[PDB]
Amino acid sequence: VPTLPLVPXG
Amino acid sequence: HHMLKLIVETKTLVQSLGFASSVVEPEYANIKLSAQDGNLELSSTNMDLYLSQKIAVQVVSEGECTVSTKTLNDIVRKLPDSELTLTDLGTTGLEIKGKNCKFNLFTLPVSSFPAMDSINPEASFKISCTDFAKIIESTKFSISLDETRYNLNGVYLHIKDKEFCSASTDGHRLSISWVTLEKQIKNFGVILPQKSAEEILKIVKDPKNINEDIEILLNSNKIKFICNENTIMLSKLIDGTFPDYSTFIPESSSSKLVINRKMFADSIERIAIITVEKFRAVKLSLSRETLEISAVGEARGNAKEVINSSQDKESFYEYNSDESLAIGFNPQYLEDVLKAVKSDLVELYFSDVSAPVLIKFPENPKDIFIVLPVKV
Amino acid sequence: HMLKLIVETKTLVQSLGFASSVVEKRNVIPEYANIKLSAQDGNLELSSTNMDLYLSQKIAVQVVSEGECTVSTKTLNDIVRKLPDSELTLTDLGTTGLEIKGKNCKFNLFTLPVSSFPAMDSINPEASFKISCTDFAKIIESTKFSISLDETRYNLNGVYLHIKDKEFCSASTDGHRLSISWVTLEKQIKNFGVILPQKSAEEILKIVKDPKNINEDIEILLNSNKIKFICNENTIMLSKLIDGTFPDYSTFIPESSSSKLVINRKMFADSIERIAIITVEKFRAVKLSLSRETLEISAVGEARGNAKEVINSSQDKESFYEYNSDESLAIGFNPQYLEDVLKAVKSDLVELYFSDVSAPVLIKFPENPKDIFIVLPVKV
Repeated sequence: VPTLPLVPXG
Repeated sequence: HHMLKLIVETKTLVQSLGFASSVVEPEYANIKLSAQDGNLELSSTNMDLYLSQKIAVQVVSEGECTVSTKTLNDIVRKLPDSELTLTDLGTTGLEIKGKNCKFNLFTLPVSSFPAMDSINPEASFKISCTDFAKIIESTKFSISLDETRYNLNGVYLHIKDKEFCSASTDGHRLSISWVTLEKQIKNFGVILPQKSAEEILKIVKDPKNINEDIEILLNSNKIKFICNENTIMLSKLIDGTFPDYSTFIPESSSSKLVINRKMFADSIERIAIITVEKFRAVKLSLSRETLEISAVGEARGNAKEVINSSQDKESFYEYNSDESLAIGFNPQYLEDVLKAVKSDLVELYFSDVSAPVLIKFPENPKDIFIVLPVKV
Repeated sequence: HMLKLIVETKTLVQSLGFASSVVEKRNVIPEYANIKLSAQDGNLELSSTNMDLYLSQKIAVQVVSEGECTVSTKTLNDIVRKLPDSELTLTDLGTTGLEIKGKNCKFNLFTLPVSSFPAMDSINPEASFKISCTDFAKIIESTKFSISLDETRYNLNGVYLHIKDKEFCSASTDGHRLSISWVTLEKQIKNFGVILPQKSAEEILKIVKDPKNINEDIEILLNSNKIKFICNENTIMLSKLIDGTFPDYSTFIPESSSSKLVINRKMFADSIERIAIITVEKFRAVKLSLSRETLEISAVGEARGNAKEVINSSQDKESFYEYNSDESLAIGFNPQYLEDVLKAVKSDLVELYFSDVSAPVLIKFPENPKDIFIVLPVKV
């Protein structure tokens, strides 16, 4: 379940 | 002497109380009623939001009072009269009077009711209510509900060149919707809380407002909406930095699906029935000739629907790649996008099974949606 | 030897709605319920059962192969409700489960060991009789609202179905009000009196009220611990009965009165409902200030306010008010208990027979001589 490259959390 | 007394059309008061009710979401909430210069002004507020609504009434005597929002709402919705008389009777209370029925509501001191905060704005501009409703409708569903990630718990309202844009993301999907401004506005970027976005959207969508304009005034800390002159909402803004979402938009694709939007949404919803919570996935097995939408539910069963290639608008399916692609999605995230824009067809732009899908609607060039796949 | 049938989708949806409805219980999630599907002799029988109820429904289908299987009620319900086809094919394929097949879609639902699903209880009836579904629906509709919810008086947690001479009667009470409704039987039946649980009463009411049943008949078969309904031949519900005695309600019906109110039913109910808005929980009361010239319906709510509606004497049907007394009477009621009665019978007018401020009111509807309601007042 990949997430967007948000770097707090992803 | 200076006691409020007015006659109001019941249907109009009922509508206003509906909006006043939903912004303070209850027994402690008070509504301020102010009769002055031919209008009734109804104010509702809490820590985040302040709503003022003016409606035309027959002002018999000017004055102000405050009462329970919920009680006033409950009562007015049940009176059969087409017009009501509201009269502040002092120690008797606020009297709501129809032909055969009288309610007295205890009043609370107006001195206990706060005035709307002043705003000294850094940007001010006007757009149609149709355009504003569009950009919130297309972005409110992909706000983060994770109250820890506070910079994602709203919609990012920002300027890019001449475009006024709203963006939202929760880490699994991104929604972007914009409209062109005529004026040259200073670049800004602010995060509007989810609740404020929901409430202002209902206001602009009201039949009395949807064909008119909305003025937007903001600075770093607060935003003010003046909807069709007579409805003003002041909202706090979330202190945070919205991510640079531009890099999240795929710039290229290796395959493209064009499909009837309603047919696709209904099939996804049907196939998703068999899935289980925390395992919400549907598999899209794409080919030129067919799309198979399938899913599995542990200890429940499985499901498969076959969509055949078709040039008929109502059953349209076109996938112009020789290679087959099997790619999984959380069905809720596809359904959210497909519900957001009223369009005959929808376009899905793919790369590999791990790359996000870019979703566009053909006649709607200022709405863009990005949804991450899941492994299936 | 495995089930295969073709069924009109709409009729299966309807049957699954009743199968879903009947098994709902407190803190019982609808995910656990199983439904047995049995195809034989041109029909599909759908059976649902829990600790309290058994429901069997038969619907006509094209039986391709006779057989039985059991699946999740909720999953089968949720799937069939979203299929657009006018007909579906159901096929038990064995290890891959029950296949539900439409034109473009196939669902496979895992089946459960069909030997695990129990068959309906046999009943050896002590009494059996038939009445019209219309007559049965009436007596349940007029009494289900005043069943007690207090589980420490479990004998009052249902409707008392009983025989009085040639009258088949339902009574209910919660200690605050009494509702009685009956219908004449053609045959003399052996006397009985049994207590049908609230949930069973609500579910059989929905079944008899269905468009396909409401004009037909229902057979009732009972003994001291179970009751069986056969509604229009093809729907069978078996219910437990509550072990208990029901009070001798006859002594609680006022035999005399000192004033009588005749009033338009809908006008009265609407006014009570509006005035009740101002009340709070734990003092749910409206005051009726009755006189020949006017009725004032009023209420108070602590820290909220108060309310008053005035109803004027009138001989017009739509606003009818007549109170033929020289004396005034101020008497309080729980508005919900009045509204419950006023909503139970479709009538232009309603009659209320009063004594003093502490005595119960007797409520009757003028063209409905086999429905009687008693409501105790509250202090106001």
